[PDB]
Amino acid sequence: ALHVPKAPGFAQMLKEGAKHFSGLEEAVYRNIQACKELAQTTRTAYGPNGMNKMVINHLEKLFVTNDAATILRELEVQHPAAKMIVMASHMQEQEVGDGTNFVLVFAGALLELAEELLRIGLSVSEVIEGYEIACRKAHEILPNLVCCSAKNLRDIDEVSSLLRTSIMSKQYGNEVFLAKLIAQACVSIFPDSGHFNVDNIRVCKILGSGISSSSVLHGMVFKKETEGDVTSVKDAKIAVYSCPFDGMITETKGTVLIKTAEELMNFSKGEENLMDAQVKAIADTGANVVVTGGKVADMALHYANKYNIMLVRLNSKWDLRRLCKTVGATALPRLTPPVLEEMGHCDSVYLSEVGDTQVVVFKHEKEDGAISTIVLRGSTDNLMDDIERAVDDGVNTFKVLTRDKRLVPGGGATEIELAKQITSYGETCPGLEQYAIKKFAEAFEAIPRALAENSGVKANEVISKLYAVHQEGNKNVGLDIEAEVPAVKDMLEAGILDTYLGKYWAIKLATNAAVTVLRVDQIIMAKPA
Amino acid sequence: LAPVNIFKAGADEERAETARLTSFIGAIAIGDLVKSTLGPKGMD
Amino acid sequence: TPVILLKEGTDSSQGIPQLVSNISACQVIAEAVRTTLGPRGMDKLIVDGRGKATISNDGATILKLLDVVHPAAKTLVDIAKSQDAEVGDGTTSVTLLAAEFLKQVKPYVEEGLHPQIIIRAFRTATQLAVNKIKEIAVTVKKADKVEQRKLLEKCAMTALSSKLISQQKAFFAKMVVDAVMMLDDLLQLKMIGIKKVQGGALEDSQLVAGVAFKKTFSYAGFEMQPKKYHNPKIALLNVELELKAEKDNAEIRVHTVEDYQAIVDAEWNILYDKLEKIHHSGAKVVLSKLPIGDVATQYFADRDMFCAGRVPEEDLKRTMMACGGSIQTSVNALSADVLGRCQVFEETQIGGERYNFFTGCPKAKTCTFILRGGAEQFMEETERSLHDAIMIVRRAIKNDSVVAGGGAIEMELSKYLRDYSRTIPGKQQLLIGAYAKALEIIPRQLCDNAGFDATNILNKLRARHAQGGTWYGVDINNEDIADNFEAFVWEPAMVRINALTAASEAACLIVSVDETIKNPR
Amino acid sequence: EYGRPFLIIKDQDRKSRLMGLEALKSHIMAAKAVANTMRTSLGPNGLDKMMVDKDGDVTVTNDGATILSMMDVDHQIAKLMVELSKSQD
Ligand SMILES: Nc1ncnc2c1ncn2[C@@H]1O[C@H](COP(=O)(O)OP(=O)(O)O)[C@@H](O)[C@H]1O
Ligand SMILES: Nc1ncnc2c1ncn2[C@@H]1O[C@H](COP(=O)(O)OP(=O)(O)O)[C@@H](O)[C@H]1O
Ligand SMILES: Nc1ncnc2c1ncn2[C@@H]1O[C@H](COP(=O)(O)OP(=O)(O)O)[C@@H](O)[C@H]1O
Ligand SMILES: [Mg+2]
Ligand SMILES: [Mg+2]
Repeated sequence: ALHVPKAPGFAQMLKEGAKHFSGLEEAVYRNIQACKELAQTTRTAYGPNGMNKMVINHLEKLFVTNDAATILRELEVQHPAAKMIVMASHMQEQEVGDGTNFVLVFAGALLELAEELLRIGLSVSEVIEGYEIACRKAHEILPNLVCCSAKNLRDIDEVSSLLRTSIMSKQYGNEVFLAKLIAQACVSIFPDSGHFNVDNIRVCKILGSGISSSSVLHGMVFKKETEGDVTSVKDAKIAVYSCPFDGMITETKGTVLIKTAEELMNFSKGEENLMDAQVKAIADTGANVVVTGGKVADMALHYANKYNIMLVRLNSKWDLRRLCKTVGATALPRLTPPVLEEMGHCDSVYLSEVGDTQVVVFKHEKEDGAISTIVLRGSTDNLMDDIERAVDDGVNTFKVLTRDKRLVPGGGATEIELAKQITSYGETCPGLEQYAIKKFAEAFEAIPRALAENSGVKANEVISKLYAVHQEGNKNVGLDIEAEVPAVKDMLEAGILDTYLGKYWAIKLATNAAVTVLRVDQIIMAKPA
Repeated sequence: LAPVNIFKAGADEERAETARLTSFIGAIAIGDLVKSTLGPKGMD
Repeated sequence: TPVILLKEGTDSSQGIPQLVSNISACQVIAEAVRTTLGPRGMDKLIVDGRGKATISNDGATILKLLDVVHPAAKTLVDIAKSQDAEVGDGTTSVTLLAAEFLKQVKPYVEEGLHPQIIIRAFRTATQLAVNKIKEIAVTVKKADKVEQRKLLEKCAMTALSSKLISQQKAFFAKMVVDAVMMLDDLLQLKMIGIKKVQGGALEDSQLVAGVAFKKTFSYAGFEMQPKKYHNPKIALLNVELELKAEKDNAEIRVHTVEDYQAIVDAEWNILYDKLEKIHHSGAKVVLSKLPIGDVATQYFADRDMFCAGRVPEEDLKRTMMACGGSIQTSVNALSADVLGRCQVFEETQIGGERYNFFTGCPKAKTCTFILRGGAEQFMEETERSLHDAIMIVRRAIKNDSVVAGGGAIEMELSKYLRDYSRTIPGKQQLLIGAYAKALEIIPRQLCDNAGFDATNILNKLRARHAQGGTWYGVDINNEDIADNFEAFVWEPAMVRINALTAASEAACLIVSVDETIKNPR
Repeated sequence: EYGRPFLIIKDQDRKSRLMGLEALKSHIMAAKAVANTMRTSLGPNGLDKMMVDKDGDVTVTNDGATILSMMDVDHQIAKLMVELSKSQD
């Protein structure tokens, strides 16, 4: 036979191994397929009835979770459009911390709906303008649906009831206990000023009994061992040092030079006396426990044991700062007896054992303190990691509630209302953007559809009933999970709420990602290396 | 030999008859090699 | 097709088939340790890549030695490790229970049933079972100082029944109880020494209330000093006693031969000053973590005193805790209160080795085991068996609630759950019934290992437990059933409380997985 | 569901196993072989063994412990008998 040689010009001047895609048929319709498949991959982990997923990364490490961001991070994607969707999801996670699956579902639905408009004749620009107009209208509509704003962020029961939902979406059954624990931990460290740092909540995992044996502690725990003979203090005055607990030396090279024998016989005695004097000077101020960030010497340990001083060595360069914040002391860069202002105070300092683990505990009775710790007990590291992720989401929800006080109903009610109102608006717009607006409105049913499919009912009946009940003026009606027959329930009475800011940012980022994917026309790829 | 192996690959064992045969053959060969150099009229 | 989503080499599997595959793999994992349960259970031999062999009857050890790489199977290893770390006994029962749960709920999963219903039923059943166990446990508020010892002895003897040292359980239980009651309030495990010396018979194993450790390296002259003291004083040091440079940072610059000679004499003067400071305190035994030189050894031997160097840190700490001194880094303040005291010190020949014994201290807070045997793995398995009793005794000292063994508690829980299930309607009834049926794998496995007719014995046990005999289990020697509470087959309630929670948590986690994705390399 | 060959143990296809009475019989055969080798060196009329080292060195001996120490074996039961002899010694 014969061959089709090549086309003159760029097709001949292209490098070997490179790829050049152009046109609607070779670029847009393939990007839409890639994004749709990526969305379908994680569709099944959405809602309270979502199923866990097991992923092994390239280092043979095992992950079990239903968090969309973790799944996307552990997967490795080779397609640029899915890469941009992934970056949109990661940006949403960084900005708010919850709603990383809503972004994927919305973007996939928007693209798969724009495909048929492109098929029936509309160009990319008319789709883009319609999407932008619809997004602005949705952002304008959203505030009117706000209901049941937060009242007191220093009431334990109200905080637990506000944080229940975001935990219940991942741990179905343990949500009450987890909400109680996280509410206690968050209310403990919340200052008078609005400033609430997420980093001030620490999580410690100990293998052992079941999840129900988890606890919260007003202080700090370290998985270390006491370096001295003393093991417990009942009213602790703490000194903190950043330098090693040893006699210092010159930065420049030094050498002990001796020309007689008396110096040789006296050097070590003088050194030992100097160290003893320094240690006793430190001990005279009343310090019970000395914390150091570096090496300890044998002679220093001997004298510390002689004078009944508890010696703890912790070494992260950040745990030291956290301990300083917890107790109220300032790290000293030189070995000198501290002044009272530099001296920390903690009630109890001791060494304990939990489930084959030696820990050192600094504990207060104060309900406020500066930071707090959550001790998790589980039978599997994967389970403990999943509970840690749930705790992180709860903390992020509390911080978002601190930033903004407004809530909106959940379980599909907000999406159904937005879709109905956007359809009503887009009915009255003359032109070729009404099709894009109607498609944008229709894309909102994907969330209740996914919830119904995961629950195991008929999504069409659920959506029809939601529309029928919303036509009468009931704006707080959403999907019911408990019933085996498709049904609806009032969400405001049931307490299924979610934050306004999260929905705002999710819609914004999803729309931006979708239009950015739609704007690309032709693709040039170099050969992989 | 038993069907079960009680040795590493390359290890060897010789029992009564074979051991006696090998030892006697070696000793007699050593003696016969040096017999020729005995006496006032031995050779080099 | 032109550009693919994920990297080539990715493997994915979803739906009912992969769940069924996970259930199947858990069955193999449970079959790996099935025949090591009960007083008539055997043990296994594992050979690694380097040819080193391990003979074991411990479920956690066997599972660790197996090289399991199945993601669903790894959970059964994890729960066994968790149980071993938490209570120290019951590593096989939890794996068997988890596998039984999964096998029992397999067909309902195959029928298309939603896994969350199964998870809810499991959680309800686990809570009910734990509550019932806590209700029916047996405790004595103010029993005695001597009725607090028979309980521990019975618990230890029950814990030692299925191990290699089963014949000498009455001999070993007394020693483990003594070792635990001679131990502080924190009950630290490092305060108990275990030594293994080849030769001799098992009945030659001994417990020394004091300390004993192996002979260390010695220089010339060590044979010229005495080897038995009655009322000595012991100095514990962290100082190096030999002729050496003062500091590696040092340097000596000198002009005259007289000063040279003085410099030479100064080092001997320093060393002899330290030695005389040690000598004048009255100490007769000297122990150090740092090398003891030949000059120091000959100095001590010329004055009838004993010296030992390079003593391990753990042994020195145990010696200090037994005698009542303190480690000294400086010999300039050797007072009486820093010197240890013992009622006799000796050096003895044990099975080809030389050992130093400090015995007679009444204020001791530690003890040491000397274990004899015929092989390295023999002694290793003996130590593994002793650890199981030690942990059980510690937990029993903490809380003193016990229940009868041999399957009585499992039969009672199964009867309770079966009675409860008839009250509720729907698929919850079927799932709770399956959970209740899954609990009687333990008596069945006991009878299977012993070589009985398991079906008839199970029928008799069920018939007895319903007529009204809460504590009725299988009798291995009598081929029949018997009241296990009057036969002194006891165990703390924690072992079953922790086993149920651990097994239920692993069953729920495996069921709630939808698909598995593997990344390249 | 088609439970096709699924991988549980690392290097699954190159490891072996033995269960039941067959393992016990193999152990008994190995022990019998070792004992029958050691039988003839018992008593005032017993004979002795010649052992050749890895480097070609020769040792003529009657001591059971030394013979079993100088023999190199693969069978774990044989190694157990060697350790038993060494412990007695
Ligand atoms: N009890 C409930 N009933 C109905 N819907 C719920 C309930 N709890 C949470 N949801 C819904 O689950 C949806 C998604 O939450 P989730 O599955 O955690 O993924 P993400 O929050 O990352 O989007 C939310 O929109 C919320 O409305
Ligand atoms: N004397 C005995 N008579 C009957 N059953 C016993 C006896 N001793 C122990 N058992 C049973 O053996 C089981 C313990 O199994 P074992 O192999 O020792 O390790 P594990 O405790 O990890 O299962 C317990 O369930 C107990 O009921
Ligand atoms: N003169 C003798 N008469 C009878 N029996 C003997 C005599 N000498 C040794 N034996 C027996 O030979 C047996 C084996 O001893 P030996 O061959 O020296 O090796 P081992 O002592 O290591 O078994 C001993 O049990 C001993 O009773
Ligand atoms: Mg969420
Ligand atoms: Mg056991």
